[PDB]
Amino acid sequence: HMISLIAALAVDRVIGMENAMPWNLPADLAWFKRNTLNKPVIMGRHTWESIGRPLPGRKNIILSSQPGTDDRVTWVKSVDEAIAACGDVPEIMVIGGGRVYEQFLPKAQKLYLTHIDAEVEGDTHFPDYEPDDWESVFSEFHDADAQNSHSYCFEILERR
Ligand SMILES: NC(=O)c1ccc[n+]([C@@H]2O[C@H](COP(=O)([O-])OP(=O)(O)OC[C@H]3O[C@@H](n4cnc5c(N)ncnc54)[C@H](OP(=O)(O)O)[C@@H]3O)[C@@H](O)[C@H]2O)c1
Ligand SMILES: Nc1nc(=O)c2nc(CNc3ccc(C(=O)N[C@@H](CCC(=O)O)C(=O)O)cc3)cnc2[nH]1
Repeated sequence: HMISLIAALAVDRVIGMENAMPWNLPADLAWFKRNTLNKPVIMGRHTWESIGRPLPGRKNIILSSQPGTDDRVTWVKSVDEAIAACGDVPEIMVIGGGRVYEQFLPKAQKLYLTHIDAEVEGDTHFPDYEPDDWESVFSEFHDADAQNSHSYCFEILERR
């Protein structure tokens, strides 16, 4: 049907550090929940470990080459099996991390991207996507506030 990627990117497309999120942005985690609730979410094993528990109200599908270690989620061994395990849904949400985003970007018709105005040390990056292939269909900028220590911009891109 449709595969979408959702991610939050700091400067230089940094998305992770030492298997952790290198910022605290509750408005963006709220945006993540709004856009993934009641959809299947595909993630790599490292990201499963960084989240630390099943995302409620979502079918959690974990890519790993090795046997599953938690029966509260669905474990799959390949990209194609991950997609199949989602069932017939209107939209599959791929939620990272870097290695999984790389594999699903060529398959994706939509990107939900938060651009965070934060300079951050990172060992993991969102894939380097060709801008000519993508049209911005939504953009919403927000200044920092008492709850969110960085300004940030919500964007949705659709593949041209
Ligand atoms: N800010 C964001 O938007 C965002 C989103 C997600 C994660 N992150 C950050 O990203 C970092 C983790 O990303 P990552 O790139 O290190 O790891 P990852 O992509 O989350 O997971 C990588 C692992 O998933 C499994 N995997 C991936 N593709 C597979 C395939 N085709 N077949 C079988 N197994 C497959 C392997 O597990 P085995 O080694 O078990 O085979 C691989 O080691 C963390 O720092 C996390 O905080 C940030
Ligand atoms: N836009 C975006 N921001 C992120 O922080 C993000 N993070 C991941 C991977 N990491 C995480 C880490 C924590 C939670 C999490 O705890 N979310 C809960 C709480 C929502 C909230 O705090 O508002 C959830 O129910 O979704 C989700 C993904 C994947 N895509 C993303 N996409």
